Amino acid sequence: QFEERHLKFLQQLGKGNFGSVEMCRYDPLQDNTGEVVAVKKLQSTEEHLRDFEREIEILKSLQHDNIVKYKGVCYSNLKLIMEYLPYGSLRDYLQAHAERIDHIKLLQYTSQICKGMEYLGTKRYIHRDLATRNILVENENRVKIGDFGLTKVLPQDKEYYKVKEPGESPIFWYAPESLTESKFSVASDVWSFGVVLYELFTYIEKSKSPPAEFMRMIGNDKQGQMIVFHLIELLKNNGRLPRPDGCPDEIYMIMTECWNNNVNQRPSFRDLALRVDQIRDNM
Ligand SMILES: NC(=O)c1cnc2[nH]ccc2c1N[C@@H]1[C@@H]2C[C@@H]3C[C@H]1C[C@@](O)(C3)C2
Repeated sequence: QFEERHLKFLQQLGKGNFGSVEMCRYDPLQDNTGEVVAVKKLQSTEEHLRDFEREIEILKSLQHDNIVKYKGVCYSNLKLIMEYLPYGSLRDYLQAHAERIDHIKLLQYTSQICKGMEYLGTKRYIHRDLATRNILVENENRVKIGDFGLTKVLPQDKEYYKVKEPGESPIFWYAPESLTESKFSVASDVWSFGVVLYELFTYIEKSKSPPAEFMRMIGNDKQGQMIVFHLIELLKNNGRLPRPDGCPDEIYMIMTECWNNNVNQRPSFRDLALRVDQIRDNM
């Protein structure tokens, strides 16, 4: 329902899981007016096309404040049309404005990521790619989960979805049962949320990121697909990301409790939202 000839290229925004996202002016009157939007397209196999159409449907089915807004599609090679958010990714915003973002603000974002995820759960959706690079900023007070490219629907009958053909993955955000048995759940999204909260309290220092930090603990000399093996074994032996500099005990406990080897012990997003809110209301 969006006409290709009316989408005017302004600039690239970045590359996602498969395809890429552009900033365009939608100008169907062909005057000067018309909103700016974000346009996703594939760089395109059949397997990817199937997934992209699933992604569109997932995004269409979501209405939440903490989820990026679907606007429409563009047929002629599919295009997904979304709201454009001018502050960009949380990782970029945080790096740009690090000096005016205090711990309270960080827990406000944390709280909003929890709400959006709690909402994902009610629809039995598994995000699988929770990371600050995937969170967008709407304004200094509101963030939105974007990129639903790897998101899966739980079948009506099972509490986990096994992912056939695991391509090159965000391995440092993955729960152990995801790395071993390709098993994805509300519990694995909770683990990843734990890494997101870790990212926030490091303020995305380069050397403090989850990849830099696990490679430290494995050894920079280790290589290839050995990396994944050493990571699985490290996690089995209760090796964990360190407490970020300036991160209080109470906050670290949320992270370590999210990073439980036992799937059933990991807290719920309902618990995480409430717990975060109180620590926030404790300052
Ligand atoms: N609504 C959007 O998709 C969107 C809106 N405004 C934006 N401003 C900068 C990126 C961006 C958007 N998507 C970006 C795209 C996909 C994914 C999430 C974003 C950052 C990323 O690195 C990874 C590239």
